[PDB]
Amino acid sequence: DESFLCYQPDQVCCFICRGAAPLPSEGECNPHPTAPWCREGAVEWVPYSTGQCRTTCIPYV
Amino acid sequence: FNFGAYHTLEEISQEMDNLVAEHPGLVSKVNIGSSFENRPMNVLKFSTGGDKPAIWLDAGIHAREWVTQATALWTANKIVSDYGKDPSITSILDALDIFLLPVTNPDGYVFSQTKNRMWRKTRSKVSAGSLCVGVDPNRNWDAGFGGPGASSNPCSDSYHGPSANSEVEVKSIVDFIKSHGKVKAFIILHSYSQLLMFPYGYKCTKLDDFDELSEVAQKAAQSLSRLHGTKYKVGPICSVIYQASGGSIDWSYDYGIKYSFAFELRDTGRYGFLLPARQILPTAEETWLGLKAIMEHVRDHPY
Ligand SMILES: N[C@H](CCC(=O)O)C(=O)O
Ligand SMILES: [Zn+2]
Repeated sequence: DESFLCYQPDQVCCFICRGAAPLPSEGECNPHPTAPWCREGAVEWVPYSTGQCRTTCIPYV
Repeated sequence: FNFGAYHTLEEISQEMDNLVAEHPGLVSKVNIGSSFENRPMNVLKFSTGGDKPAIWLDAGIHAREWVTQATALWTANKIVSDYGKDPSITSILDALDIFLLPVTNPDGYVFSQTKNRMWRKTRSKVSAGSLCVGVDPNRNWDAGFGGPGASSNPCSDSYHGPSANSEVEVKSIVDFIKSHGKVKAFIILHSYSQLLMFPYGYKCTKLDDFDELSEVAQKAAQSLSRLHGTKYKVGPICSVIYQASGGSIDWSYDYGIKYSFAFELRDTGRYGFLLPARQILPTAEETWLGLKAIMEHVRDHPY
């Protein structure tokens, strides 16, 4: 599974996916190692695009 | 003065003046500039006298992180109360001067207290056409300006501004540091997440002083933990939070200020920026132990 970071106007979201990648509507997204906060919150596998992804977001801190 | 409550900017300024008036031989007020809406940028200078190197400490660059300004104000009081009694702060101040800016974004702070509790940016007007207000002051520094983690959209929370140092609040700090010339540590307070970080936010590679900055950060996190059991995670900005181009400690480090650190204070998301006022004092007390550990290391390792 590959892990990504997406920048949005009011928050930052990470995506951990298998057989998919974030859609263009998720903002400015590129592959990026997971951060502590990402691993803690992105716990559930949900059907995403062509695959499955775990995802969680945080505000700019 | 109740240090366990959030205060208005007018209340904060009065307490800064009360500190100066009750401890004249140690504290003075230095104005370094003015905000977009023309409010004075006042720093507190702690000094025992003589031409010496300095530590810079700031808080409130992002308006909504109210535990930072409150912590900075309690810290000012803690230095004056413990000077001459605690051996550590006494010996720190024999070697170095401390400069403390409690409210780095005064326009944003007032707007967050009166109109919008989640406001982050400055209150400058956008040079477009834009209908949105404000620049992220922690994406406006000349260190990877415009890169990943900063936006060119004026309506975004991470908008970098038209050019590096466009925000008068930021230019006022850069000009002071460069004119001073002997700043040896640069520490900035943000909220939340419970993280103690060191450079790079603009890139994820290891900086030259990785091993020493990592050891100092881990020692500070240890000391912080000992009071109330609060655990912090440590690492470079890019890997522990996110990529963030144009940040202040990336600029300070690349300017030659080796001990450049950022704190994300309490909490981990339960309350987030809306930290209960009842947690101000516990947060400030434990942060002081981390701060003191870093300043001891700066005192002991001149360069
Ligand atoms: N969004 C960040 C938090 C830490 C940082 O990236 O330096 C800031 O600019 O406030
Ligand atoms: Zn912040």
